[PDB]
Formats: sequence, structure tokens, C-alpha cells
Amino acid sequence: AAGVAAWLPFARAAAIGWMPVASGPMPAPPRQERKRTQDALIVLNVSGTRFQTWQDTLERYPDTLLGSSERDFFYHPETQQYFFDRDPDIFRHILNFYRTGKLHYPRHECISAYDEELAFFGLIPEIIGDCCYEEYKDRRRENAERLQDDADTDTAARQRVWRAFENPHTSTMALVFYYVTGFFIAVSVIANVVETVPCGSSPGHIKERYAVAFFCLDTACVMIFTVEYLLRLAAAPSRYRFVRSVMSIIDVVAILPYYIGLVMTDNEDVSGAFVTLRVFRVFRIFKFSRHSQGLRILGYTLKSCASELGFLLFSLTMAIIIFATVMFYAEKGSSASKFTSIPAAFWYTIVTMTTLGYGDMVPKTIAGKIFGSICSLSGVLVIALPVPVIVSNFSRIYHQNQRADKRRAQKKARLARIRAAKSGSANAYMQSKRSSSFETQHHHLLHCLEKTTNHEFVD
Amino acid sequence: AAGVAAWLPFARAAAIGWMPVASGPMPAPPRQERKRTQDALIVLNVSGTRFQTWQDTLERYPDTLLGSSERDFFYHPETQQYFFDRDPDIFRHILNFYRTGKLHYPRHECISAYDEELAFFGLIPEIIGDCCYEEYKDRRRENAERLQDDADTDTAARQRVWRAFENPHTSTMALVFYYVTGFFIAVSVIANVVETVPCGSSPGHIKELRYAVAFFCLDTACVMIFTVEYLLRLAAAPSRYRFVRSVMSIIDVVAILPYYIGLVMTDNEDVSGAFVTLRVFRVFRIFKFSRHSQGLRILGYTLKSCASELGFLLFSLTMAIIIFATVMFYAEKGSSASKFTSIPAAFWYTIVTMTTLGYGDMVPKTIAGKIFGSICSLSGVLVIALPVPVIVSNFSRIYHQNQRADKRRAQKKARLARIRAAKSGSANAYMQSKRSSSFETQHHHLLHCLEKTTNHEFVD
Amino acid sequence: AAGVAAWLPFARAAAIGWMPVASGPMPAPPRQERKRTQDALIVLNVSGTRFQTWQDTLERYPDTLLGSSERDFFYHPETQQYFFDRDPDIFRHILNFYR
Amino acid sequence: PEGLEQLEAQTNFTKRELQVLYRGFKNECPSGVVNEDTFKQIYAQFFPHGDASTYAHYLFNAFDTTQTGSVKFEDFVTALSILLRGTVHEKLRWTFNLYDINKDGYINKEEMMDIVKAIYDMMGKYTYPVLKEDTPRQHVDVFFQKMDKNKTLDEFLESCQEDDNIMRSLQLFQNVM
Repeated sequence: AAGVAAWLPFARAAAIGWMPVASGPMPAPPRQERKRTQDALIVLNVSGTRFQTWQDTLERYPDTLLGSSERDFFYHPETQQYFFDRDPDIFRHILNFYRTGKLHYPRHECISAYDEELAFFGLIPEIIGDCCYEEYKDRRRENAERLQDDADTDTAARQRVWRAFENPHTSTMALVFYYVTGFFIAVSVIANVVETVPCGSSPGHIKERYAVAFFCLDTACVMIFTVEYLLRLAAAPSRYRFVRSVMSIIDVVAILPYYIGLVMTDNEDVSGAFVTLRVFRVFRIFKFSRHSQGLRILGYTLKSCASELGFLLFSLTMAIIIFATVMFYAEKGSSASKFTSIPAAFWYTIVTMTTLGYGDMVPKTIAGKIFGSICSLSGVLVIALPVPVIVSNFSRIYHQNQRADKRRAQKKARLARIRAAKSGSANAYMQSKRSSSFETQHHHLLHCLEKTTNHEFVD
Repeated sequence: AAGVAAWLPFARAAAIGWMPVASGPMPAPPRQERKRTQDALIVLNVSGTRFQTWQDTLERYPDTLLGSSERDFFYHPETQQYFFDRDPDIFRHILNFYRTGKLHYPRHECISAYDEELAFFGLIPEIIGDCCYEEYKDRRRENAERLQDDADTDTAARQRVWRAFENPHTSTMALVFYYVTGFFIAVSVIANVVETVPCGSSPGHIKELRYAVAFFCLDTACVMIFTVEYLLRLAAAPSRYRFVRSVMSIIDVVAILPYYIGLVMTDNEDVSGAFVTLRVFRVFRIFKFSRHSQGLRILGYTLKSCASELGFLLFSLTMAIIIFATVMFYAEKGSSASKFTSIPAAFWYTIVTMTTLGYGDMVPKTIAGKIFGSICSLSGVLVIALPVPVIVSNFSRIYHQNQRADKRRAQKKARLARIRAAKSGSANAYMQSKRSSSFETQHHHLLHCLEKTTNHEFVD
Repeated sequence: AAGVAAWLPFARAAAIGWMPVASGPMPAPPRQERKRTQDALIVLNVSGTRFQTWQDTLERYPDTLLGSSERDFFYHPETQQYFFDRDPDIFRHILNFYR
Repeated sequence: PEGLEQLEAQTNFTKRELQVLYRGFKNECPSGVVNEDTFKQIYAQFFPHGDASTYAHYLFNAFDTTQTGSVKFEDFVTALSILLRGTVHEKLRWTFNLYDINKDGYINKEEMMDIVKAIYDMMGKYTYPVLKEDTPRQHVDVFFQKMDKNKTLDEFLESCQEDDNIMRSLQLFQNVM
């Protein structure tokens, strides 16, 4: 490597190994200099104290800024030294790297400062040793998501109400429509549940109540929902991506059952589909998605931990199979023999997975009870395996939600500070027009612009 | 501003853009001392460590203390260099700020010292370029609430008397005052409990022929104690109506009012199914252990703290109960047992399985019924387990918060005692000086002058 | 406190507040010295680099080791400085505390 | 407060001593503007005896012109320079201002009792002669003795030099430092 130049003369001695083998013109060493060592401990004073290093130590990596004559841009001639104006402690790590050829990242420093110091000295971030590289990568990813959140979104016609619509806490009309459609979803699901009660839609008194008025309550509500969906069809920034969004899928799934039942009863009386209609009528519960602040958090959390839940599914299925087979095979000889099949044992294994317990189905042989107890314990551990990951992701996302709110407030404060500084500069220019060394030339350029545009500046 | 004042010549090139479009008298440059940056780097010492740097960088931001000319007090001309006595590595961050334009905060240094060194150099706290701002603000908030805990400033004719009553331990007085009240509340609640057992007070063993109705007198006596203690607390409260709104005060009033309203009902016109409700309300006296148990206050304050996520819990479990009750009810409406008579009936079946409770009172019979019931059980255990850890974390956090608050209050009393000891030592040192390293001599002379102007002296 | 000696002359001015009320022998300031300030930035080199501090800054807490003439045990005469052989970064915190 | 414009002019202190004064000022109040409570603490700390809150309060109210709520460095250094190295005749104007609490330049036998009781609370509770409850008003009458009997700043100014004690007390700190 280029950093082991001090061992270069030793390789010269290696020629003696093949020198009797060597035979040729030997164009001789190319005008070598300084037979005796004249290594100068060149001094590099960085905003204060100084660091001395050998010339070959600084020149073993000429590809960087400190190599070649580029460093002489920061050379200080009247003092006979290199007065760099950079941070004097990251330079220490740079010097250690130059000596070693390997750079270590100390843990307790800001990544922004470290990276801009790296860029100032013409280095690459990929030379960090694996001992420090993993930590630097963690810090990179955390500050990267930080800066991503710093500039995610900014609030910026007929489509304009769309921004009001999808941010209902902007205008009174959007907020009232949002609240009232939530009330409509709630009243529709309440209408369904109070339809199911015997007092409303059962022959409680055949002698005499059964109101068919509820048959209207859904339809109107359904039509109401349609309009906002149609609203999102009208002010759609994306015609197809909006439908591809899961929200739209949930909305259309909740909307469809009334119309599909209309079509069915218009054409058929398919058995088993009307009850399916009633079942699917409930997905206004899922339509509550926008009103529920945390339901989006729950969905994103479930999406994030997909592999963990899949592994849970696989493990619980395997445990259910094993235990159900064992208990059916070791219990089929019982008198009652409620373990009549492997599916019959499935229900017992699944009620003993979750410490649920019904007593309707219990083993009656000595092996049965002990296998059931072991089954219960194994189910407990299996089901408890992924819940820490699930709740960790949920709480995490909750934390990024609140911290993103705080960061948005911080960015608003910072833009206010920037505009305040702009106003301060403007009024400073105005008072200079009415009445440091830098401000003299600043206002000189301002007056030159005024002359070239012949437009005087007022308060 | 001047933050890029090293780029002024380039801006002059920008002026070159607009001469052919110009129309003016051209007042010419306003002249200057030198048309260069020959201002040499200045060496400035901070507690024996010299930080050489360019002057133009310092006047790049004159608005701070280091800018303008208010730095010349710390200048040390007889060797021709600025001297300071601040923390070198901390000031190194301000130096990096001046070099760049944005400030950073190390996450391994005391936030308080960072704060007074920040204010010392005449720079705004929020000049951090939002890369260290988050942990800076978190540490600032942490130590701010730490000092707020430090500043609890608890104090010690009736104004001090009712505080001593409020004091948990005044040896002779408070121990009696609280133990006797705890005994009253305990006997009251146990009496309200035991009036139900057949042999205790009921016709459970009197049908053949003890059932002495005298625990009513005990209830009257204990509610009398409750109301007289509430009157004493009202006399204790500096603001009568405002401290009526206290949580403990509302507990007291809702524990004492059932007795009065029931006795008013005794001679009032009777309404069916109303005495049972008051007899239910009788048990609220158990809530009086708030003054006895600190853990109850901890739990209540935790619930008041972590409330939004509990709302999301209840809302989520409502969706779960509705969905799964509907799917069960339509899954096994028509069967042999037909246990799911209605959605309110399915409410019980689903609620006994979100919590993994398990009765066997009423169970699914259709294959889809069993499958979706198992799914319901799993979903419910997930839902109920979702907010438990944040609840327990908040509870433990508040517990340790109050624990360390008590510890630091003891520590601050100890350091106040040390300060008083130091004051006594200073007084004794002055006494010794009066009877018989130049600052102390001047101080003694000054205090002698204070004695002279008041023609008074001090004696041990 | 003993660490606010730089404000001691200001308290002298406070006498003018009660001076018309003052009446007595006034034994006068006790042989004061150095009317003009001669604060020396005394150097303390600790196993390497140096830290400079004002004499009153180091002497405002004489109860400690760095007060009084005890510090002169570590005084280095041939170099005109205080070469302490302790850790050079905790001494930084000690200096900040002294200040 | 530029460090050189505030030379012996308008602040009777050399720039080398001004550097020390500003350094000591900033080391305790880095903000550059001293608050009232900071002044109370920095004044009462040198006395381990009884409190000095009220006397320091009046001192600050005299220091704090235009009711800023806090004093910056320029007024502080000006007042300190006048009080320490001022003119024999000129010094007592600010002394009267200290003893003038009712704003207008008049005394009605009540702006001075409070100052005396604040001063005499300094002695603590182990004083060699016990401060009787009538002793504060007794010394108030003692100070009234030199004050004009007829119905002040002018009489006090023209009678201060009559009593040699005050004049010889000015030179206690006029020459020192």
C-alpha cells in the first residue's frame, strides 16, 4: 500500500533474493535524493495548537486534500506552518488515520460536524473500520431519518379544498363535513346493531315493533358516504394511485354491500349471500379509519412487523397440529371421546393456546391431562413471543408521530426566525439609507443596484 | 448579514452584470482602509490554551459578544493577544460556530454549564443547526424539570396548624391524626361489607328464631367523623370554594352525601329501586385511603398522564367487540342451542374471549364460528396487551420521579445545613480577627467600618 | 462569598450610602497595596500544556490546596511556572469551578 | 461600554483597572445586565450576619434609572466610579438621591427611618449592645439633629462640610483603589 513507504527500501533488499536470477539493462534508480534521512516534522496548527507529522506520513495518501501541493493553499508563509481553520479534534482522528491507514469514529460527536470535517479534508466515509463503521452507520441512519422528517411536507382552486378536505382542521366547512360524516358512520353502525336486537327487528310480539324504517337509514347514509368518495374522485391528484391506496379500497369495500344486495335482490335470492351482506355491512367500523388517529398507527405497525407475525402464524400452526394429533391419538379411547377427529382436537388445542379454558372439552386420560398442560404452556410462550416486537413498533411509531409534530413546530419557529432576520436586514438597509466595514460595501452594492434600476427603496 | 463576508469580491463580479442596464450618477465606492483581507490571524488565549483564528471570522457576526469591540476588556495588550478564562473545549464549539455559522451540542457535557457558557458569549440558545437541537432540548427540559423539582419550596395562627395537620409525620400529632382516621375508614368499610353475610346482619339465620340492626349506628358515627374531618379540612383550606374542587375533597363529599340523601329519602316519598343504589354508593369510603396510600395517588396521576392512549384502547376494543359480536351472531344465529340470541348477547361471548377469560357458558358450534372465535381471542389479547407496557412504564417513571424528588429534598436540606455551618464559620473567623490572602483583611476592615457606622459590636 | 473578591471595592462605595450616618474613628484602610491593578496571569502547566489564571481567581478559595503558599510546593523555580504532575483535563474542571 | 471610550473620562478608572472591573462584573452576571435579586445576593453574601435585602433594594432603585428593571454595565460603572473616585462636593448628590425616596427633592421625616432600620438589621442578634426597639428611631432622631429643623438637600449639602467626620470619611475610599 501507499502508506507503508517507510518499508520501501526493504523491498530494495528483496532484489538480492532474485538478483542472481536478475539479468537485464537495470536502468538504475531514478535520480534518488537525500541519501540520509531528512524527515521534517512539519507543523499543522489548526485554530490553536499544533500537530507535527512526518512528510511521508502526510504524503502517503496524496489522493486526499493533505497530499500534493493542495495543502499549501492553507500554508501560512509568514509563520512557516500550516494554519488550517478546521476543528482541532477531528483533525486528530484524521492524523491517526493517516498514520494507520484506518479511521476510527469516536462515538461522542455530532455526525454533521464529523461528516463536514471529512468532506473538508477530502476523505471518503467508507474507510471506517468495522468496529466503528457499524456505529457510524447507525448514526447516519438516525440523522438521515431526522433530516428526512425535517423536509417531508409543507402546506402548499377547485382542487384547493382537497387540501382542506384531507386536512379538515384547516377550514370550518371541511371540519364540519368530517365530523358529520363520522357521526353518520356511527349512526349507521348503531342502526345496524339496534336492528339486530329482538325489540327492533324480531317477531317479539307477533300479535302486534318490527320497523322496516331501518331499511332506509342505511341507504341514505350509504349515499352520503358516496359523495365524499365521489369528492375524492373529483379532486383526485392521482386518478389511479388514489384507488391503489388502501384507504380507497376500504371505502369502496364498505360502500359496495348495499349496491350488491340491491342487484342481487333485483335478480336473484341467492342463499347464504344475504347474511354475507349483513356481515359486510359492518365495515363502516373500518371506514372509521380517518377519524381514529391511532388506527393508521396500528395498520402501519402491523405492516412493519410482517415477518414476525408470519413466523407467529407458522409456529402456532405447527404447535396446534402437533398437540391436536397427540391428544386425539392418546384420547380417542375415552368413553365420551369428544376428540372425535383431528379437527375436534384443533378446538381444544386452540382454546388451551391462549389460557382461555371452557371445560366443555377436556382430556380424561392420564397422558391427556399432562399433554394438555404442556400444550397450554407452549402456547403461552409461542403467543407471547411476538407481542414485544409488535408493541415496540407501535410505541415507536407513536413516538415518531409526536416528535414529527414537535419538529414541524420547530421548523415553523425557524422560518419565523429567518423572516425576522430578513426584516432586520431590510430595516438596517433602510436606516443606512436614512443615515461595520462590511455594511459599507453591502450598502454600496445595494446603491449600485438602485442606480442600475433607478428605483429607490422605501420602508 | 455578513455570514459569507469572505465572498464579497465575487459579488463585485455580479455588479459587472448590470452596467449596460444602469442609469445613475454612480456615487463610486465609499472607500475603505484596505481593499484586501490582510488582517492577520489573531491569537486568543482561553485559560492558558491559545486558539489562533482569523479576525474577519470574528467580525463576521458582530452582534454577539465576541463581535463589535466589547471583547477588548479581555484583551491583554502587554503581550498583544485576547485572553479569556472560560472552558476551552466548550468555547471550541462557539469557535466552530463562528467558522461555519451553525452550533452543535455535545451529548456528554452538563447542559446547565453549557447554558451559562452559552449566555456568557452573548449568543442565542437556538442557534443550533437542528442537528444537535433535539438532544440539546431534551437535556434542557430534563434539567429544567430537575431544577423545578429542586424548587418545590415547601414551607412549615391556624395557618401553620393546618399545615402541621397536613404534614404526614409530626411525631405526636400527625401520627395520631392519620392512624385514627385510617382506623375509622377501615372499620366503616368492613362494617359495610359484613352487613351482608347471613349470620352477620340479615334474616339468614333468624328464620328459625345475631341479626342486630346496630351497624347502622356505626355507619352514622363514622360518617359523622367523615363530615367533621371534612369541616376541619375546609378550615384548613386557604381557598374554601377552590379547594372544594380538590379530588380528595370530591371523594369526601361523594362519600358523605349518600348518607344524608338516604336519610332525607327515609321521610321522602319512596321510589322503587333507589335504596340499592345508595347502598352501592356506601362502599365509596374505601377511596379515602388516598391520604393513607401514596400508590393510589401515583396510579391516579398516571392515569391522568397517560389518558389518550387509554382512550385509543377503549375505542379499539369497541371496534373489536362490535365486529366480532356481529360475526359471531351471524355465524351461529341458526343452530341447535342458538345461544347468540342477539348482538348484546354476543357482546358477552366476545368480551369473555378478548381477555382470554373463558367460561364454557356459551361456545361456537359452526366451524367458521370456532375459527373466527379463536381469531377473536388472539386479536383481543393483542389489543389488551397493546397499551399495558406504556401504562407500567409511566407508573414506574412517576414512582421513581417522586422517589428521587424526596431524595433530593433531603439532599438540599443537608446542603442548606452545610451552608449555615459555613456562615457560622465565617462569623467565627471574623470574631477571631476582631479579637486579634489579602481579601480577608479588607473584608475585616469593611465589617469594622460597618460596626463603626452603627456604633455596635458583636459578641459570641 | 470569598469568590467574589473582584466586587469587594464596589462594597467600599456602599459606605457612601451610610457615610453621612457613619461617625467614628475610621481606622482607615489597612495599608492597602497596588492601587492600580497588577493581576498576573499566572501559568500552571500540568504534565504538558499550560493554563493561565488570575491570582485572585486561584486565591479566592484559600482553604483548598491551590490557595496559600501550599501551591508553591509544586512551583517550578527554574522555569517560572507551576508544573503540576496531575491529569491535565480534570484540572480544567477544577479551574472552571474555581472561576 | 466599548472598553476604551470609557477611559478615565466619565468613569474615573484607567482602562487596565476597567478591564478587571468588567471581568469581575461579567463573571457573576454574564448577561451584562444585572438583575435586582442578583444584586441582593451579591451584596448580602459578604455579610454572614443579618439580611441586606431592603438596603440593596434601595441601592438598586437608585442605580436603576428610568425604571428599566435591571442595570447594564455603563450605568453601573459610572455610578461606581462616581461613588469611589468622585468629587468631594459632587459625591453627595447621589447620597441625597439614596436618601430621597419620594422622587421629589423633599424630606418629610420618613424617607430616612426605613433606610436606618435596614442598615441596623445588618448587625444580627449577637450584637454587643442590644438594639432596643427604640434605638432605630433614636438614631433616626440623631440623624435628624444635623438635618434642618426649619421646613433638605441644600441644608445637608451646606452642613456636611461643617462636620469634619464626613469629609474625612470620603478620603477613606476616595484615594484607595
